[PDB]
Amino acid sequence: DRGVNTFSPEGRLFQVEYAIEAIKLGSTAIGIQTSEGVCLAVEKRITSPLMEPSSIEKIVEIDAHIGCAMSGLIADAKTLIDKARVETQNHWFTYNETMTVESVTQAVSNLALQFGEEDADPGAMSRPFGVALLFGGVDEKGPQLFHMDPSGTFVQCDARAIGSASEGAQSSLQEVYHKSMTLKEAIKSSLIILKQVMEEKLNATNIELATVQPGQNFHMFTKEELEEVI
Amino acid sequence: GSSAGFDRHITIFSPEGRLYQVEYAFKAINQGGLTSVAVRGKDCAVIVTQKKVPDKLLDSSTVTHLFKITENIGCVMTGMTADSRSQVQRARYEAANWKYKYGYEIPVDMLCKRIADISQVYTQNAEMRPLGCCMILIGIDEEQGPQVYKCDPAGYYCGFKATAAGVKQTESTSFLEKKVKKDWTFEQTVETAITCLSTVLSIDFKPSEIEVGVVTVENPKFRILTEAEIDAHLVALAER
Amino acid sequence: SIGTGYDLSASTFSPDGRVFQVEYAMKAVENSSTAIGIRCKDGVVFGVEKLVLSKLYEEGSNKRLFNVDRHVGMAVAGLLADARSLADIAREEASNFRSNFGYNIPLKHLADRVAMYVHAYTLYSAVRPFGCSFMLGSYSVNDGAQLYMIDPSGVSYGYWGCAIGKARQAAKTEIEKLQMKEMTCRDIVKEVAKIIYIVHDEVKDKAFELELSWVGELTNGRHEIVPKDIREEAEKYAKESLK
Amino acid sequence: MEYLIGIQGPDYVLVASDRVAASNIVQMKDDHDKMFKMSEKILLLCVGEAGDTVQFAEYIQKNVQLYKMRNGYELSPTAAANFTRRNLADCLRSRTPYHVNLLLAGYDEHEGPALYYMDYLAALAKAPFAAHGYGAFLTLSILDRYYTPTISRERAVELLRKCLEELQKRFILNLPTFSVRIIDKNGIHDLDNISFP
Amino acid sequence: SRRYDSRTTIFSPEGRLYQVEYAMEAIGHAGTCLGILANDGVLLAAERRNIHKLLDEVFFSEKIYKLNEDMACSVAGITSDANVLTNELRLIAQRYLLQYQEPIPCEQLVTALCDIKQAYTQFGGKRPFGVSLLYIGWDKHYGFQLYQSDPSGNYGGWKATCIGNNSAAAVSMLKQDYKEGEMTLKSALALAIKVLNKTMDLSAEKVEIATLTRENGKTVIRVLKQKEVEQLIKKHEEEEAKAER
Amino acid sequence: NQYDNDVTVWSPQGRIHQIEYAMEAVKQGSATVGLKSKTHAVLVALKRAQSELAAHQKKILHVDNHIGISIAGLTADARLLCNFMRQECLDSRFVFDRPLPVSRLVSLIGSKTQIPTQRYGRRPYGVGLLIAGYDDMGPHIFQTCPSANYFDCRAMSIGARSQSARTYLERHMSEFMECNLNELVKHGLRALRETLPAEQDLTTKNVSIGIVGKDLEFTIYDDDDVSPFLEGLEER
Amino acid sequence: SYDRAITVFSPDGHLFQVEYAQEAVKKGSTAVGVRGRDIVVLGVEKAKLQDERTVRKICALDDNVCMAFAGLTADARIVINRARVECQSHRLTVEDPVTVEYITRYIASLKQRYTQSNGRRPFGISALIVGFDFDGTPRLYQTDPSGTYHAWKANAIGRGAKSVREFLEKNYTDEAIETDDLTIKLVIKALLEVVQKNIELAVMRRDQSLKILNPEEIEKYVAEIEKEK
Amino acid sequence: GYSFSLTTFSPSGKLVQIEYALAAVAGGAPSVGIKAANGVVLATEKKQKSILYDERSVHKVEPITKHIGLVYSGMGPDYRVLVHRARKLAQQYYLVYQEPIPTAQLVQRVASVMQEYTQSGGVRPFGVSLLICGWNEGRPYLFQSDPSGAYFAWKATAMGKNYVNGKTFLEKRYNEDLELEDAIHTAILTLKESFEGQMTEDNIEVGICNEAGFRRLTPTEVKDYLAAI
Ligand code: NA
Repeated sequence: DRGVNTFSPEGRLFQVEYAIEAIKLGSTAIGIQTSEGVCLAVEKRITSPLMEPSSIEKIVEIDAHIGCAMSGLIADAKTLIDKARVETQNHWFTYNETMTVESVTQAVSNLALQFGEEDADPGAMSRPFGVALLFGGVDEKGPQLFHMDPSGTFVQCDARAIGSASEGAQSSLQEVYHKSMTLKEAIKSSLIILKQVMEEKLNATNIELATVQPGQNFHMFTKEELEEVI
Repeated sequence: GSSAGFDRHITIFSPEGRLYQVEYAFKAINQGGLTSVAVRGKDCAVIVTQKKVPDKLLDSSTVTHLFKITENIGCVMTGMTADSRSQVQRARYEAANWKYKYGYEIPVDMLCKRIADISQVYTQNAEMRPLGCCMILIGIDEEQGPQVYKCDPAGYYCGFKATAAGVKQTESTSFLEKKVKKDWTFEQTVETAITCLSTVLSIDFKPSEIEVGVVTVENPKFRILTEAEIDAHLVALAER
Repeated sequence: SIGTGYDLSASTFSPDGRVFQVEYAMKAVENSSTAIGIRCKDGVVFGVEKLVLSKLYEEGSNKRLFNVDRHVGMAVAGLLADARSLADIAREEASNFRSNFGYNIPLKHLADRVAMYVHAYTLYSAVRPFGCSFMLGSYSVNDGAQLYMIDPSGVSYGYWGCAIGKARQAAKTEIEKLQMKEMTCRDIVKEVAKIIYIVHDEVKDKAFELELSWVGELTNGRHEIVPKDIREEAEKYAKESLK
Repeated sequence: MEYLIGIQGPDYVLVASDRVAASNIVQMKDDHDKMFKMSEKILLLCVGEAGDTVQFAEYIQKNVQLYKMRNGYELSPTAAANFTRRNLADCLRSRTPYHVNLLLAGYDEHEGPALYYMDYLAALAKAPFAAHGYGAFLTLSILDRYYTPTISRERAVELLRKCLEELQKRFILNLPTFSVRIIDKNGIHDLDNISFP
Repeated sequence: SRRYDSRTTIFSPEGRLYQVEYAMEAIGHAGTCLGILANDGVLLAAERRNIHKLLDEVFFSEKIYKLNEDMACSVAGITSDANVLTNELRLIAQRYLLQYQEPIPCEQLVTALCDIKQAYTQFGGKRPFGVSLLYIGWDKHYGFQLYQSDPSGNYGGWKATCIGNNSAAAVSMLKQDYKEGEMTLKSALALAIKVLNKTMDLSAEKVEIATLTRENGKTVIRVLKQKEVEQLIKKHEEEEAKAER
Repeated sequence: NQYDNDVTVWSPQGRIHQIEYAMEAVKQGSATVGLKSKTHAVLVALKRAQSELAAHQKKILHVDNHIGISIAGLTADARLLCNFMRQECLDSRFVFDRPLPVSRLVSLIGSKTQIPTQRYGRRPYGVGLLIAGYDDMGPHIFQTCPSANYFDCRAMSIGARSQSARTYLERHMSEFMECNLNELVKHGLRALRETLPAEQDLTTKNVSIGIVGKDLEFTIYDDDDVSPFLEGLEER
Repeated sequence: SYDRAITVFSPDGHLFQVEYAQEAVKKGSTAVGVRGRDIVVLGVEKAKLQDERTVRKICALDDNVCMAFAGLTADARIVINRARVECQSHRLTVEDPVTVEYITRYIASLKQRYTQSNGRRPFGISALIVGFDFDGTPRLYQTDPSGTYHAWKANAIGRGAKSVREFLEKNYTDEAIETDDLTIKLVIKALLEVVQKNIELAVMRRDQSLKILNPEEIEKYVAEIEKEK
Repeated sequence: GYSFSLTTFSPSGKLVQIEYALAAVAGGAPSVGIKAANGVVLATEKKQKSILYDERSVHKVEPITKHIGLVYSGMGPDYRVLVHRARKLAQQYYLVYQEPIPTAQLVQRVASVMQEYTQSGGVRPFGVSLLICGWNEGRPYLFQSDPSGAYFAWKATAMGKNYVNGKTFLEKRYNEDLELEDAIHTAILTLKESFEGQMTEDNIEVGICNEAGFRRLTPTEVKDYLAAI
């Protein structure tokens, strides 16, 4: 055995390397940042007709202006989502204002290499979080979309894909993304690219769509709204 | 002599009920290269060891294996030098602490039992290693006369008429038992300890080659002998 | 080097009674640039072969000479971050003596205290021995000139002359040539530089920078760097002697 | 200031409590319930300091409920009274002592009806009848006079009425309505409130 | 240090706890110990393993431990581990009594110790307790009760059970001769001696019986005397001989 | 094989392989350059993107009014070290009402980053920094590394293909002290350029600059702010 | 204290201790849960000398919520008791009782924590949490050693969960959710496909308490199952 | 420290470190305990490696309190730990109950410390077996406590080198009604069964326990016992 904080001869922590590999097993999710707002889409990956599709919540609201897309170990994501919601309300309490998309992304990011065995708190994390997140929201800098991985590295993206078919979806995104594309075109491209990468056929039960645009609050598309988009 | 698991790495029993790590700590004592002798007389107790100063670049007065624990208690350490200094600091602490709580100076045996008990902990807990050193304490007891005590990296301890430690311990003890079998004055006690180290190492000593420490019933304060005082004994032995 | 598990922890003795983790830590000093210290009639002088890793670094970067107290100096060899961590320990040890007893810590006592913080790291699986050896120099009227050296094992001895590092033995046979017990710090400085230049390997090693410090009657018992004036004069003599 | 009363019969326990929630000189509430059902056959009537009462009574309630869920059966009025006693007495020498005065009424299938008295110091007493508050000074002697151990529930209600009428005639505090409840073999039964209009 | 860690609180590839399973093995080597529930009481019958001639016999038992006024227990496994657990059982029973002023109901005392045993399997990095217990008792909710718990912290209620040496053979033998609801302490004691005779390689010095009964509204726990046990084995010897005739 | 696992294990060569493995994180990051004149300290970095659609990561962060840094390595460790530096600086202005001397801040980094290199279950920091500062001793350029060792520099370059920037800094070293701000920034931009393949050149998207000096507080120039500096470089 | 990482990532991105905890769930007794319209039925698979009462796998956490489990029974007892405490502590903090989602989210959070904290191995149990909310909506949920949870119309966990899930996927119809006794018959018929006095069923009707049916009552439904074939 | 156990169960169900600790005991110098009608004897081989040792300096037979005594086979330094702990435990009882600790009570308290070192983290079990004698409620007691933490009440027994032979000798040689004077002669005779050399009042150590409490016999007392062969 080796410690969870062991470096590989290449300069990367083995536990963080393996946590990134866990994301390659998670549902594919896409985010597109447009002048008219950010769109978030994710495949639910339903394994049984008996399963309630409503009980799969891979797109969550962090605050009225910030949403989150997740992939990987969805139980590990539930802890960081709560940490993000608590953060925004502690900032609202202390400063009477909303947080920037970057500030929220950075806050979640600080908890990433906070794992270990020796010399740690009585309730400290043993391993990293096997999740990747996409933070799409609107602030004074306009619509912003951010990516984050188990290394704590967060970057701002015009378009990003995470999950099992990340390589392919990003390739498709690259060929269709233009900095001045409409949010209607952003949703369509996301839904087309998502239809392409899935094993099962696309359905209003099978996927989740959500947008954040100036003059509107984080919106989770309903089955009726998703049917007219599909 | 079997091994199973981590019985040669940590202080856990071997299939035969042995503690290999403790056995290795006894071999660490010999790594120092030195041998030490201690003899108890009628009205005195002497300690003697080698004083190997190979380069003239050292300050000869800082090279020592003899230490003052208290005013009336002294010791000769044998083995890993830093392990030895560590044990001398603890011996000094335990002794000063004893007089503070009990209002009387620590008996030689109590300081030896104490250091031996501390050493036993290392023999039972796996996260630390035994000390690779041997401590021999001398002192004059107010009711029991001269005392010579020695403790092991094993945690064992005992009182002795005469004792040895280090590289030629076996031979030094073989010699010391042959002389005790056949009156122990201060001169007789000093001469025996010097000629044990000399005949066992096959070295006719110079006053800078050995260090002598003594406690006397007339003067119980632990005294370390000068090169001139050491020479006065060396020359008188050659007269014989 | 006995690669059979017996050499992975400092809480593990090898069958022949050795602690290999301390021996491997001593090997870090054996691979280091040489540091020398000489005790003379009126003080103690330090000199260090500070190898220039890059022309980009500043003159005086990676000082291998430290002030541990106003009267105490430290010359290091080995893993610099360990060496600097020991400088902070020694500093605090000297600071705590004045707070306890109201006067400057005696050099023998500081050497003893710091050598036991070093010793402590040679007993457990939990911590690693320091990959460092260092010298402490001091001068006072009462105690005189004093030079001590501590190794990764925690051993502390008093010295008339001392060298640590790659050229440990070669520097020693040159220091042995000097009759320091009858010399002054102005004369001995020239010799320290000469010994460091002789011991230096111009082929195997790159360029080096000479660090010179002292504490003696000339400095009023204060550990100081050798002024630029005297250093240039000693380096001129050291180069002139090499030819 | 507040009023609690209990009268235990051969096979039931009758209890009543005032309905006033008051702050300063004002009667903030006329319909305030001071009884807390612990079990199907146990009521904890609790009066005392401002916050201490609801805080203490509800902690015991949820712990008696946790016992029911954990074991499948409920605590007996005796075990529930001694558990209430252990917690109150344990806080006594702590930073946060509870100033609560209470009565625990209950019906056990094996031991029958039991009524317990507990003061804020946590002394526990089993009594045939009891009362807490300044009102107890005016009514304990009415109960001493007319109470008999064979008292039927219909008669105990006339006795409780005599005690509540005494508080209207002589008590300086306005306590015009009271909650009335009986605990028996079939559990807790809500009776009509004794009112003074 | 990671090298020396045993990893006692971890799952094996098939979802198994090896330390818990290896602790069960230790119990199989311990003395046979059985429990039988009857209508008028409940009993404990165990194989004595301190059976040397120079033993002094200072205590009232070897494997039978009184826990409460209403409860007793017997052990199979590491006896020093069993001393820890029985002492903890006595403390749990007194903490309940101090708080509710009623004796702890039987199943609750078993669950409380089983929660300590379970903790040894999930965290701490310590080895588990190498003990299986058989508990006998009386409470106002379920009357005469017989429990069994093992190192995993798993427990169960039984009408007849066995733990220790040849436990498996004794449970098959107990299963056949047990008569649910029709058993009395007299017939169950005959069955206890019938079973231990076959599961052992038997005299009153090699066995140890105890009974729990209800006399005048108070529970009576009693370890049977050598001459009582002697008569119960003599009686079995007679019915066994009169079986071939 | 056996001496790779923990920082407390010394190899039979007197080496600590975990420290050497952490330093490989610095070498895997994008190149950063730091250099100084008689009045200024400059930091320039090639910000690298994960795809055309993703943005070029923040390679330069603020520490105090007089101190700024550029990172190379584990970004989470860089943010842990940045907040320690920012806080140490806050403590100094709270207590003394005077900026923390740059060399003193760097000693605290060397002291705190050495602690994990000697405790079991602990790991070195997988980040190396280039520090730009100004105090009573003029401008400074410092270099920290996972080793916990630190250096006072006239100029420096860390990261991937950084050895190419180092040769430009060594060859132009003499001109730096008498350089003006525009020229000193050009020397940095040019060392940064030499790292990038001959295929590519510096851009207003992939270039970050940080400047601190005699009259200027630590300022970060990133996109159209970078343009004035880039409006002179155009060869190779 | 024991500071050692038990659950870590393997080179292929797996959390091996959680997958070994799922192998322990797979070895437990089959547990089926069916969410009806005015009812919720939980059923489990089953020694003659053993007390049936002491080995029940359907537990009431509170008046609104109750659950079933598959896997390590001692592990399940610790989860069931920590949930029982949280139901009361929830009524003490908030005034309202626990929603069927709240305690499921709680149990799931507890489960996840044991996959990410030092010195602890995951809980080797899965749970089927049934009940009614304060609004009266029937809810069925499912948790697993990882910490993930979802709602279901019907589900199965334990020894033979795959074959019972396949049966329930093809047999969960609106006709089966019509009368309360037809919902009960679906659970018994689904369990009859793995098990051979070998079943334990519990029912929860809207406002009334958790009813644990008796063996004769179960045999009343078992007789009609053979007849309808 | 090391928070994990160093004694674990082998696949066969054995606590192998305890088995290896018992080996340390079985290789130690022999010790004997004999419970007479009016007292208890404790005898041991105190043979040292050379004439140079001062036998009067350290003891194997030790007092605990006025009425309890002790002896061992195995690791000498381990024994000293248990002696201090036993003396401390005996004072804690006396401080609370103001009555000499019953020997069974001391033995159970000392045996619990021995069990601790078989489960507590980062420690090995003690490599010693104790033989504890006492006098309380007007009667003598003889106990043995081994490295697992298990205790045994004996009438007479042997430990260490050649204990199998000493135990057979004790069984056949003497029984109950032995006087304490007779029993000391028996204890010396059982030591003589596995004694290589000439037995002297310096290479053997005896302790007695009676109405007058526990005390170690002087070498002059041992000499008079050795005068009778
Ligand atoms: Na050890």
